Amino acid sequence: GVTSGFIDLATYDNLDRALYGGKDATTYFIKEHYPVGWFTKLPTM
Amino acid sequence: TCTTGAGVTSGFIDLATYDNLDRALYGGKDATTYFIKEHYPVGWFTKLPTMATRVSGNPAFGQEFSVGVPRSGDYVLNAWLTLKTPEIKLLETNRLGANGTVRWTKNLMHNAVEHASLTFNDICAQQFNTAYLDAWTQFNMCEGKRIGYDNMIGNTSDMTNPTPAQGQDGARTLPSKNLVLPLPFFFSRDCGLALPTVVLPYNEIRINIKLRSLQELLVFQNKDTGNVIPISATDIAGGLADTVEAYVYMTVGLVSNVERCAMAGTVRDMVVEQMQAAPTHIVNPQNTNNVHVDMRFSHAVKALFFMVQNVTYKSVGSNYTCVTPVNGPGNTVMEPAMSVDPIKSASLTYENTTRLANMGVEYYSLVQPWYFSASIPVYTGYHMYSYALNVGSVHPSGSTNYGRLTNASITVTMSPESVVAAAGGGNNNSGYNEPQRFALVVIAVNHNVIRIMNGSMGFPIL
Amino acid sequence: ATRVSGNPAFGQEFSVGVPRSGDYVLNAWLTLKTPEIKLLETNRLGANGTVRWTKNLMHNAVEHASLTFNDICAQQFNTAYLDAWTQFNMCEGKRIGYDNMIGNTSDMTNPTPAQGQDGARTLPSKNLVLPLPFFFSRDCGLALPTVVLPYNEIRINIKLRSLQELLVFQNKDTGNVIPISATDIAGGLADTVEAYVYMTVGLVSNVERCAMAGTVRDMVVEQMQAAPTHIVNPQNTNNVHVDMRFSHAVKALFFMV
Amino acid sequence: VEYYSLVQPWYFSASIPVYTGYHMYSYALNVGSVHPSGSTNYGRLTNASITVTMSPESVVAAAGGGNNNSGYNEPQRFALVVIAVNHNVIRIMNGSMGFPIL
Amino acid sequence: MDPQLMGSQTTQYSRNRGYGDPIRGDLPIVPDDGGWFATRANPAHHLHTGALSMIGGDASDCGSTAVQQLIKKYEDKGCNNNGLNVMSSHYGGVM
Amino acid sequence: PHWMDPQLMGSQTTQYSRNRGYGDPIRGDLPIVPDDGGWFATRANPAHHLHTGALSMIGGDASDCGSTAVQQLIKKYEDKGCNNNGLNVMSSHYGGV
Amino acid sequence: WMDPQLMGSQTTQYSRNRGYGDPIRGDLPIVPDDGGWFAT
Repeated sequence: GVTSGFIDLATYDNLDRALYGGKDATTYFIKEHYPVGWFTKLPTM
Repeated sequence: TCTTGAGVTSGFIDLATYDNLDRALYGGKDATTYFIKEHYPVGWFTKLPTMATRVSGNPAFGQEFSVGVPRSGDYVLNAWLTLKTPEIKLLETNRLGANGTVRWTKNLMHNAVEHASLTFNDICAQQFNTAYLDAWTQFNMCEGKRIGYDNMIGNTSDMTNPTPAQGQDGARTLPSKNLVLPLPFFFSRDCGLALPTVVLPYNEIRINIKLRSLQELLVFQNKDTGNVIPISATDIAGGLADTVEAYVYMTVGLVSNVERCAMAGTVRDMVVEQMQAAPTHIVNPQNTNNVHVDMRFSHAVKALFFMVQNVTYKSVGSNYTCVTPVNGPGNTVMEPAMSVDPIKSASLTYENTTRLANMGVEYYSLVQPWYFSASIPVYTGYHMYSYALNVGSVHPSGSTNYGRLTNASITVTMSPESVVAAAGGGNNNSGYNEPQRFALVVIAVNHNVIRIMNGSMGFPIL
Repeated sequence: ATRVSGNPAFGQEFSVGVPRSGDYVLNAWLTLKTPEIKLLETNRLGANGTVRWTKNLMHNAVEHASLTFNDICAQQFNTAYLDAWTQFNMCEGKRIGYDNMIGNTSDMTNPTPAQGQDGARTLPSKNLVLPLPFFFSRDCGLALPTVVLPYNEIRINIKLRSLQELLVFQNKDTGNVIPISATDIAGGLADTVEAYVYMTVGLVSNVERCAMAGTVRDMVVEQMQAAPTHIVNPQNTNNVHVDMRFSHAVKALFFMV
Repeated sequence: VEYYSLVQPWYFSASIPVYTGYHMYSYALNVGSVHPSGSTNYGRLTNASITVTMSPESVVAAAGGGNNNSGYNEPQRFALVVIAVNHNVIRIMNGSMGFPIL
Repeated sequence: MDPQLMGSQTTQYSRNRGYGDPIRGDLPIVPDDGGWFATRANPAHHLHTGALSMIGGDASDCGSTAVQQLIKKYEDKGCNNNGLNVMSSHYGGVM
Repeated sequence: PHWMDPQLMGSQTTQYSRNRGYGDPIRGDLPIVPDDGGWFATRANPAHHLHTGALSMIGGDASDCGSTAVQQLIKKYEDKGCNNNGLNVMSSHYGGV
Repeated sequence: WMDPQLMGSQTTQYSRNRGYGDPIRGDLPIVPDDGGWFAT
């Protein structure tokens, strides 16, 4: 279930605020994507 | 065309294939490119090793010795302990007679090194022992260094080979070779976390190491029935050398004068990881098939490493299997006929709220390490459960603090192999000839914050 | 996972839905318990007959494994792709664990003689776990916004293989393989199999859980394209030309005979 | 064949196979990297083909007649399989999932 | 047939509603329209409202944010002369 | 620069009594003001005698989210007026009493 | 260098879909689908 997930989510304190939290805190599960160059490769004698 | 040896036109048709789908991935004015690595300057520094001066007595087996960390440097980032093993010479007048062999214990190092602690002034900041060492080295081991670590800490197929008496075919002498054990600490985990010895002029840094008696380091096996009995001074020639020489080598660094005085007089916060062990719990599978252990932790725990350790004989160590090892053919130790982890299933409860159900042992054995670690153990045992995405990462990940959490319990179900090996009746060289006993150990790894200010350290959160 | 389509059996296909009440599903693995194999004295090969589990017990018996949304065929993997990926992108240290957890324990791949012979070893029965390689399982940064997807139906379809080709019946003298039969082994061939699908979900604080709602999001994923197999006869010709046809931006080509 | 067997996995992969076969040719710098690298879409490309020349061991093992415990005691058959790996884009909006490019 | 035609019946939830979170209701998402690969799903029988209304609700008397004032008012706070300057644990809950 | 500064430099979190464990993890303890007096009046401290529960973060129904935006969306979207091809359906309310 | 390679301009290449068209009479002129949802 998710009751245990809620229970251990509720455990928040000053150390947890120091480590996690914050408006600018980058979250996982969301990866930023940036474009790269366009190129190609091939072997050659 | 031609497509000669030095052909390049073949790539132009590949480059031409670009429409409506590769525009999202490649291209753009802000797109970075390979083959052009951006270069940025770094700091100016040097590093060199340094002996650490002893402060409390001299090293000796079964005793505790303490060494002060050498200050006056700039940063301390490696520390290791080197120790020269004694020389073992079996005697034909031993108690076991001809049917008797002597060998070094499995994982010679990580044994006789326990309660390794680091203290600031008169307060402890970190302390580790055998179980934590074994679990960490089995779960966060970079490949390619496994053979080197084995040669460093023992089990090199030479120290742990059983040797019969002098009058028998096997009369080889156990070599006396020095061994090195690195000390895992918060400043040794990463180069980013280094001890500011320049910023700590008032604190005194000390390291305490307590060894183990030589009686509980040598396996005195019976050749035929596989019985382990404690060793004696008269058993081997030359007696027992209680005193041994051991050194602690530490690596210090130096920084440029421009930055040495630039960061003086500042308040610094560091995030570190430390360990904490639950009290041992004797397990008797004969009476009950379930065992519950109460976990009472304080800070933001990151992972829980647990296993059941066979404790029938004090001489044998690092044996997390229901059956003790016995001598085999060719004067080499061999695993018995049956060798399985005593744990069958486990679960976690948060005050009558089962967070993790009765999952199989293979879950903790293989699924968790494959996803949230850097290595999978090769021996039986060493189960884990990690609240974080990556255990080895120093950067904090998902975790829970047990301070605000109610009483948490862990439940384990025994195994038929363990419950049948608990009683005796085993045949010769079967390992479980004598009744077997088991104990359960729980280890937790948590985070903490250390503050440096006014030329001193401390824990702002305790 | 709550199974709602069919039942797990060898040679049949079963579907399992991906439930909500998480926030980001990021891991899925299938667990399967192998049966107990005991060779009989009435086998056609008689004394010169050995039975052993096939190589890669897991990575076999699991083909055409598909992930779909609503009713659209989204992604698929099969045996050859699994073998190529686990042979090329395997991380050292975990190699022993994987080769022990997908079968290949040297206790199932070792031939066992008949009951009357010297080796009366029976093939052990245990459970094995195969982690399904999906685009969300590839990286922790790619996870399904399950709360943000309440109007679809995420399904995982697994099609097992029959037990006839999961067991190798070798001849001890001539080294020949013949199909297994129910009467060859004791207890028959259990068509029904014991298996489940486990998934790992993540939970997040509501203040951003429902702050991320009502937005458009873009993901980049990796799929395969398996060309139809081509029968090759080296006796007639030594060089073979095969024409391929793929659609999207191919990253690599794996092949083998 | 040793090129695809050893050289390509040495540079453009995280591991080298420990068994025979498993030949790879990758257009990308890193196969296992999730982030896109160099690649050529085959949809815009015209027809493409692969030519494979087989070893004499295969042709002499295709015919049977091998002695006991030799493997080729019976005629042997072969089949070539080709697999490619491609990128794609998935868009999530209005509680729905679908490809924006079809 | 008059008694049958009299009255109405309860709504019929689709099978997709059973996969939602029972404790906390799922997020409100506006369905999309269009004549090209667009589903006109109905939130009324496609969404789960959760249980955050029967047991949940920031009441004037009840509520964690109502117990907060009590805890802060009855907390000793400051610096003590017989301990180690006990720090005030902060509940909050802003991620 | 006294000795043993680290022990006396810092702070420690509040330690709760054994009675706090019995509280409901999901729903916080009801706010009850303690009493005082010299006749059987226990001066228990709510700070370490109360359980805040897990509802504080999940609940709130600020503007969107929670069990009010979905209520409004469902009420707006579900159709009303006759049945035609059917037998009529009534709107089920999900409010609390 | 690179002058012979970059001086020229290659001819257009058609996808395999064009190979199935009618050779005698061309396909009807129809605009393609444009959009961000299942649009070719």
